[PDB]
Amino acid sequence: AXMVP
Amino acid sequence: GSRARVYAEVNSLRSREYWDYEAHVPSWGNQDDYQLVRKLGRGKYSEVFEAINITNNERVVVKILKPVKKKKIKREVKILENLRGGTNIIKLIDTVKDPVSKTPALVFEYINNTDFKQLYQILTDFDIRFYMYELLKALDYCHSKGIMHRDVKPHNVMIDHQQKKLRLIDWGLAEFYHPAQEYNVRVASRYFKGPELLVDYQMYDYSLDMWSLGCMLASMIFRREPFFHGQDNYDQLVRIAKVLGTEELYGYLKKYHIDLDPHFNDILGQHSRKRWENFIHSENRHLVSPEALDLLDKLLRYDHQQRLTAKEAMEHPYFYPVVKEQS
Ligand SMILES: O=C(O)c1cccnc1
Ligand SMILES: [Cl-]
Repeated sequence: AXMVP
Repeated sequence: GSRARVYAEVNSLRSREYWDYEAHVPSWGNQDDYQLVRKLGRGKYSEVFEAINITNNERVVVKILKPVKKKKIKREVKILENLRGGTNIIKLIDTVKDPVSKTPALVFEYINNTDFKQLYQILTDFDIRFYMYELLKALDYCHSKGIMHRDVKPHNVMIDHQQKKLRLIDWGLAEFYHPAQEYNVRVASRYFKGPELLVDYQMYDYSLDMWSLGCMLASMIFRREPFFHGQDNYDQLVRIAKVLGTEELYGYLKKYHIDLDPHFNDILGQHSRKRWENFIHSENRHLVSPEALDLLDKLLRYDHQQRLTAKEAMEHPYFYPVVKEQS
């Protein structure tokens, strides 16, 4: 979550 | 009618582009520079997270702008860009968008703040002077830039009490001041709403923020947070009238020809103005001085035009110990 996850 | 006593023409003397936020075209960064770490407790509709800036390993705050209509996204972004660099104003680092959902997000510097409910109970006299002075710097700055914050309250004043850093945050309600414009009165938290908002007077200005600041000063020096603790917006005005008195309230309404909601006729009653010294008691005495009361009396006035400006407040004797140490 932006950059994974 | 009514006009700001200071900074009235700031926006008129700038370019249309400065204040015409509906025309602002945000510039989107790379959402992938940021990795969310934890959700922060900011309120019932907020989506705010601590995140890592993977490019410099910096901790940042990400605010996902979901509940808002697009014009208010542009307003907040443009205001933060206009205030970039300002004293004690939270620093906007980036504006990014999810590529798929298109949800925008604002990226801010991270402040290691102390929760106000725990902080305010340990402040000393000098600490209150210091942080109020720092907050005034932020308000003088934004007002000088033609902007009213409109949501000054403890939750929006982040204090890192170890580094003695203060930031005024959450510019989502802020607006540009234009002479003679009528503004939405549904701004501010109930306890920090100025009388102008409670009686539906729309031609307000930067002085709204000075009411809110006075409410914070009173709450700090008297150890009574919030100071005016109403149960709804109508009772909020009653709580104020029980301190400031009703005669000055009716005088204010008469002077500005204010249309008074008739349900106030039933509830306001008749109240004398109380002297500020009467709110001193054994557990706040070490925070209260005659200079503090003299300042407070010049901030918590019904008549928004008679309140001190941020700069006038900074010149008050209450702040002499702070100014002297900043030398
Ligand atoms: O809403 C903001 O401006 C905000 C919220 C938390 C931390 N920093 C800024
Ligand atoms: Cl109260």
